[PDB]
Amino acid sequence: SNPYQRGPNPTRSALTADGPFSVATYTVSRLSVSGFGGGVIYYPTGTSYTFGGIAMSPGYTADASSLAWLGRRLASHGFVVLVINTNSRFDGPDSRASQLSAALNYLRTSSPSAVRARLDANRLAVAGHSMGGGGTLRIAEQNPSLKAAVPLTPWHTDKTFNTSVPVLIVGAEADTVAPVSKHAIPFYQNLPSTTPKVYVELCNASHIAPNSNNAAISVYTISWMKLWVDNDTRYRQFLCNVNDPALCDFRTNNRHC
Ligand SMILES: [Cl-]
Ligand SMILES: [Cl-]
Repeated sequence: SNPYQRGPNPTRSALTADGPFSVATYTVSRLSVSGFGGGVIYYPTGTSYTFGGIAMSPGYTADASSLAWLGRRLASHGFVVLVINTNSRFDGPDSRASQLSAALNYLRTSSPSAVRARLDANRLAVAGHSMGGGGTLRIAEQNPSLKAAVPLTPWHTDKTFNTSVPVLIVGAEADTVAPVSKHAIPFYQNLPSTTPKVYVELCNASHIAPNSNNAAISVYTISWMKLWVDNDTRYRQFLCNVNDPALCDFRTNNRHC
């Protein structure tokens, strides 16, 4: 049952470190693509399976290296992951959405054959930090064929996204760049009631929490992508009946349980 299932039965512990797949990396040079600023593809190797794809945007004034740990972590659990560099480090959220859109098309159509051989382009998702998270919400509204969206410490001036794409937002309690009461929580609240949605808020963390290995980001991001990109119900356990001391808030419409 479930053609998209990959990897062993998950444990919490297993989801805080790199997963069972070996990872290869491919550098996409800035000048080799129009529509975004290149970046790095992390993707499984040593295997004949295909996997869903994820495009992920860094945040404000940031480079793709800021999310390298997470690009690798996701890929190691069975995903083809392109972490972009933006055309300019100063690009805003809706610009980042357009470049996510270009990056997804690049992964499907123009990436190396080794990468395309590992990709099922029918199952794609998006994630991003800060302003990249705002871009993630924008693209999920523009393109509802996406399987999932994970905005990390997101920032946007628009607060309402009418999307049917399942959304998990990570806020940071002590974020002063994108205070959750002004960004993350309004985004969560304003999503359609019918859309499966989860908000998790990290105790004591600030805006830079996504820029380094973080156990909670790892668990919630892997689990949401597995549940929606792979239809993998083994990962519902981490997302349902949650009682997680790393969190200082938790909200859900419980559509995914
Ligand atoms: Cl913009
Ligand atoms: Cl398409």
